[PDB]
Amino acid sequence: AIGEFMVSLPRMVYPQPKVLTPCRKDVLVVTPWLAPIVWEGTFNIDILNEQFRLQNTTIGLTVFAIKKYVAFLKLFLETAEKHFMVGHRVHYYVFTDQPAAVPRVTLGTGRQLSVLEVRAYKRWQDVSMRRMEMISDFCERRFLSEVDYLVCVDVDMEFRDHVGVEILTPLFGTLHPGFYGSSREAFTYERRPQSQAYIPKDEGDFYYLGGFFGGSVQEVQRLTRACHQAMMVDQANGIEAVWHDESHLNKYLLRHKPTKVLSPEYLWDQQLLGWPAVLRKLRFTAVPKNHQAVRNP
Amino acid sequence: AIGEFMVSLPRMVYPQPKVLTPCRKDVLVVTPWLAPIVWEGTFNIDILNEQFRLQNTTIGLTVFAIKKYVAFLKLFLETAEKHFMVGHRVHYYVFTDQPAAVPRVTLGTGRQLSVLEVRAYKRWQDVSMRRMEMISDFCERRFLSEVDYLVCVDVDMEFRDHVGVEILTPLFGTLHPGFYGSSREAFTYERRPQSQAYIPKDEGDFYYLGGFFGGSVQEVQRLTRACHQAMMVDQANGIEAVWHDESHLNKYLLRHKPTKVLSPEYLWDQQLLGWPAVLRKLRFTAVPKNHQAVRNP
Ligand SMILES: O=c1ccn([C@@H]2O[C@H](COP(=O)(O)OP(=O)(O)O)[C@@H](O)[C@H]2O)c(=O)[nH]1
Ligand SMILES: O=c1ccn([C@@H]2O[C@H](COP(=O)(O)OP(=O)(O)O)[C@@H](O)[C@H]2O)c(=O)[nH]1
Ligand SMILES: [Mn+2]
Ligand SMILES: [Mn+2]
Repeated sequence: AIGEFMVSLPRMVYPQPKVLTPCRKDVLVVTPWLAPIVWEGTFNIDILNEQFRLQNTTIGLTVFAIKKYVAFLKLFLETAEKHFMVGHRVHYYVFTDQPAAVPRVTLGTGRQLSVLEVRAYKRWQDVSMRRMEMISDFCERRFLSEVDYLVCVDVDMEFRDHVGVEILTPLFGTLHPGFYGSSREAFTYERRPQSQAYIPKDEGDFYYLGGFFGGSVQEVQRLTRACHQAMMVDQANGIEAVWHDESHLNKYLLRHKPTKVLSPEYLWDQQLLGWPAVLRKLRFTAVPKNHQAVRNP
Repeated sequence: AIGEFMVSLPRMVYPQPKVLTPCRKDVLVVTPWLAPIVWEGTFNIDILNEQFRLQNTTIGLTVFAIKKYVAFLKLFLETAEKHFMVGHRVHYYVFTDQPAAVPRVTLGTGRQLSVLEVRAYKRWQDVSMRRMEMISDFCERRFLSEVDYLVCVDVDMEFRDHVGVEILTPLFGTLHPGFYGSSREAFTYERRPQSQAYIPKDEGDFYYLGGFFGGSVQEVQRLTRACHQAMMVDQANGIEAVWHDESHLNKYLLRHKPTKVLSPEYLWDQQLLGWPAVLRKLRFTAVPKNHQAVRNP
C-alpha cells in the first residue's frame, strides 16, 4: 500500500546522523526542488526497509525483451534475484514477442513473474519508443491492482549490487552515466523546436536515462501516457526525437520534477566509463553488446 | 490542494544544478531516511513557488496566545505578513482566552485570520501541552476543509527572513537551536521508562522543537492526537514529561520519521546563541521574555 496509516517504527540501534557532518561532500545529494539524489552513504537501508516493509510494499519491475534481446533475460533476472528489492514483494513483468524464449528463473519467496506478449516493431527505435505505450496500457489494468510502485528498466543489463527501497518515491529518474558532469548546453536533449521533446539550451536540470525510471503506478502512468502522446504528435509532424523515448522522458521530467533522482550508481557502463572515485558502488550495469548485430535480423 | 493532477511547469531560466558541486558542504542536507534538511542554499525558491502556486496551496498557521502571551501577537503577525508564505494563500488561527486583545493587523491579499477562543490553564506547562489537544480538535473540523498544510508555532517569536513553501511536506519538525551539534546521549529527551515519551540513550536522530512543526492536515492531526493521548496516559500514571509537549513530539518523530527537517534557521535565539557561521539566515527568532513574570499572574 501507499499513503495508508503508518504504524510506529520499532526501537532500532543505528549511528546518529550528525548535523555538522555531511554523508557526502563530493556530490550534490539534494536537488534545488528538495528531491534527494540517491548515492551510497546518503541512506540507512535498515530504516528504509522497516518503513517500506511496514507498508507491505509491492514493487513491479518492467522489462522488454523483444527479438534478439531475449538473450539478455537470464542474466538480468538471475542478478535481479540477488540484488533487487530482496525481502520485499516483487512482480516482474517481462514484455516479449517470444514467450517460449523466457528463461525459467528460480525466484525467492514473495516474488513472481508474468510474461506479457506484445508485438515486435521492425525498427529498434520503435521497439524502444513503444515501451511508453505498452507500459501505460498495462498500468490502466494490471499494475494499479497488483503493485504499489513501478520500476521500468532496460534488459541489456545486470545487477551487481543493492538496488532497493531507497529508490521508491512518487516519481524518479536516473542520471545518465555519460553526462552527470556535463553543463546543460552539452546535454543531448532534442534541440529542434518542431519536436514536442524540444528543450532550449538555457533550460534543463539533468540528463536522465530512458533505461531506468519509475515511481508510483499513478505517476508512471502519467509519464508514459504523456511521452506516448508526445511521440504520436511528433510522428504526425514527420519528426523523430534525437534520442527517441529518452528525449521525451527528459522533456517530461523537466516540466514535472522527479521526487527522487538516482545517481549513476544505478545505471553505469564500466567498459565505456570505468569506475570513477565518485561511484562507491556500481549497482546496475550495461552488458556489452554489438548494437548493429543485436538490433537487426 | 494536495495530491491532485499537477500541470506542467512553465519555461524557467535558473542556474543549472551541478552534480559535482554540493549546495552546502558544511552541514548534513539529507537525513538517513532521505528527508531533506532545509538550509539556505539547498533550494531554488522560484521552482518551489511555481510548484506550490500551481496547486493553489493554502497554508494554515496556528499560534496560541493565552493569558499574558497576547502581548506577543502584534509583532508575530506583522512580521508574518512580511516573511511567511508571501504570495500564497494563508489562514492564521489565533487560539486565545482573550479575543478582544488580538491586535488589528492589516493583512495582504489572500490571507485571513480567525480567532478561536479557548480556555486558559493555570500552569504554563498545561497551556503548552494542551496545544496538542486543541490543534487535534480543530483539525477534525475546520482545518481539513480550509487548508492543505498546517504550520504550528510558538507566539513569543518574530519573523526576520523568508519562511516559505520550502518547508511544506507531509510531516516536518525543526532542529532545536540549542542541540543541533549535540550527541544523542546529551539530548534532553524524557529518560524515565515510566513515561510514554521515554527514549533510551542509544536512540534518537535529532532533538526537535515543540515550537515549530507541521505538515499536511492529516499528518498534523495524527501527530497531535498521538501526543495528546500519550500525555493523558502519563497524567493517569502521575508523571509529566521533562519538556512537556516537546518530549512527546520527540518520541513521535523518532517513531514516525518526518519527511523534511527544518534547520535551526527556522527557530533561533540570537540572545542565547549568537549568529554562527553555519546559519546564513535567521528566519524566525525568539523575542526576549522574562519567563517567570510572563508565565504567571
Ligand atoms: O530489438 C530490441 C531493441 C530494444 N529493445 C528494448 O529496448 C531497450 C532499449 O534499447 P537499448 O538497450 O538498445 O538502448 P541503449 O541502452 O543502447 O540506449 C532494450 O534494453 C530492450 O529492453 C528490445 O527489447 N529489443
Ligand atoms: O501562558 C502561556 C504560556 C504558553 N503559551 C503558549 O505556549 C507556547 C510555549 O511556551 P513558551 O514559548 O513559554 O516556551 P519556550 O519557548 O520558552 O520553551 C508559547 O509560545 C505560547 O504560544 C501561552 O500562550 N501562554
Ligand atoms: Mn540499454
Ligand atoms: Mn517559545
